[PDB]
Amino acid sequence: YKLVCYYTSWSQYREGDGSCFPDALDRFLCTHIIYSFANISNDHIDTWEWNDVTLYGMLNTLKNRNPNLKTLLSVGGWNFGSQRFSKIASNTQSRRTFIKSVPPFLRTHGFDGLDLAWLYPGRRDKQHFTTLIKEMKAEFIKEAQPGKKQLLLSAALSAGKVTIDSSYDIAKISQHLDFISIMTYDFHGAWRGTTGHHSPLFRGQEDASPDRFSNTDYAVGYMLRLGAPASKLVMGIPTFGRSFTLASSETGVGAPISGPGIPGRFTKEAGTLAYYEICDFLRGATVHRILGQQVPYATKGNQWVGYDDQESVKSKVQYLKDRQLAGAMVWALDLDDFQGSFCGQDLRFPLTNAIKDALAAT
Ligand SMILES: CC(=O)N[C@@H]1[C@@H](O)[C@H](O[C@@H]2O[C@H](CO)[C@@H](O[C@@H]3O[C@H](CO)[C@@H](O[C@@H]4O[C@H](CO)[C@@H](O[C@@H]5O[C@H](CO)[C@@H](O[C@@H]6O[C@H](CO)[C@@H](O)[C@H](O)[C@H]6NC(C)=O)[C@H](O)[C@H]5NC(C)=O)[C@H](O)[C@H]4NC(C)=O)[C@H](O)[C@H]3NC(C)=O)[C@H](O)[C@H]2NC(C)=O)[C@@H](CO)O[C@H]1O
Ligand SMILES: *[C@@H]1O[C@H](CO)[C@@H](O[C@H]2O[C@H](CO)[C@@H](O)[C@H](O)[C@H]2NC(C)=O)[C@H](O)[C@H]1NC(C)=O
Repeated sequence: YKLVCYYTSWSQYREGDGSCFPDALDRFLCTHIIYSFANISNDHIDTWEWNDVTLYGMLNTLKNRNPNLKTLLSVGGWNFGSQRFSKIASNTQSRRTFIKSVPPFLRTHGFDGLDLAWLYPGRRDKQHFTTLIKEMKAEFIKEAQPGKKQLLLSAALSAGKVTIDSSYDIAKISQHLDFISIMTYDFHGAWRGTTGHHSPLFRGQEDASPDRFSNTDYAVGYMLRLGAPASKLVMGIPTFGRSFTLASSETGVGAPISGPGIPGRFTKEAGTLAYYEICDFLRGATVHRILGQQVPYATKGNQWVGYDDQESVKSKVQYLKDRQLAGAMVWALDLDDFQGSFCGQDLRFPLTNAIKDALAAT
């Protein structure tokens, strides 16, 4: 199986023990590590953080004791916005310049391939997205033309049906991508007014669900139905949780909320908590497994958070294995307990290791 793990350039900036640098990554944990994110300047792929070059190096060194470990540079990302990509992918000159700039940049910097994270092609961008993926792949095949190990091409795709219908021609792009990472988390926005798990495996209680597609099973099944080979499908498993501030004494699923949860000490972003912040939260908290969704949530005082733990990610791995998918994608390594100092044992990367062990298991 594949175990594609994301590392974010901005985690280095986290306070104290939150600070994560590539050399803190276990070179043996994943089969692929994706560095996020690279920028696009003047239609060329470029660096983003002042010291990316230093960090790309730390990351790639990890390949020294581990020859078959693969690294990729992801371009795009949520904040990057879809505007820049569109303007590039629709203009024929911009597309060629961008495409042409990539192989040399990855070779110059030691990367094994490119990950596209265009979030998200508009309804008007569907075709352009397919064209971008097609030509980019041509260029890679053309670059390895002699005897090079061909560069890899992947794309992180939305797990949202609406988005999937307006943005992607799944059958076409699957022909050119080495693998697709479906982003199966971030399903329950706070705008809803109630508690809900952002990454449930299944729909669960029929009348306690908004719709039938804001869950992993549906996203997976749907991509399969749309023509994505199972062998090329990597399933997203989050290592962070989505939090809410409760509005009453009710603490179950669908409980009224007043807004996103209180910001975590290290990630400092309302509505979000890294697994290691969750572990701290769990002390004095009460945990509940959601019967129909196979995932837990925790509540304490006026706070509620839906996340994944050792038990739930193993179930998710069990699920992908049964569907015969290519493996799992993890967002994100720096959100897991990379220190191994916040949760139970002194084990580093508890969630990702659980995923790894499960993918190899029995
Ligand atoms: C069913 C359906 O369709 N539902 C919709 C749903 O999809 C939508 O929600 C969105 O979903 C997508 C998945 O499809 C999410 O994106 C993917 O998933 C992860 C996890 O969410 C994304 O991770 C976030 O990525 C952004 C950057 O792209 C991160 O932003 C960072 O924020 C920090 C702090 O705020 C910044 O740090 C600063 O850095 C500077 C220098 O770098 C430093 O000097 C500062 O000191 C430092 N601190 C501060 C505070 O300034 C950092 O710069 C910035 N990064 C960048 C490059 O801008 C954010 O923190 C990540 N969050 C998590 C969690 O890790 C990721 O982008 C993407 N993964 C991949 C592979 O592409 C998307 O995030 C999510 N949106 C939300 C709510 O976050 C929703 C909402 O639209 O709609 C539904 O309909
Ligand atoms: C990513 O690339 C863009 C250009 O494509 C960079 O440009 C932005 O920032 C510049 C410096 O402050 C501004 O002068 C530009 O106007 C602005 N974008 C435009 C319209 O060109 C951007 O800095 C790069 N991102 C980072 C942080 O490296």
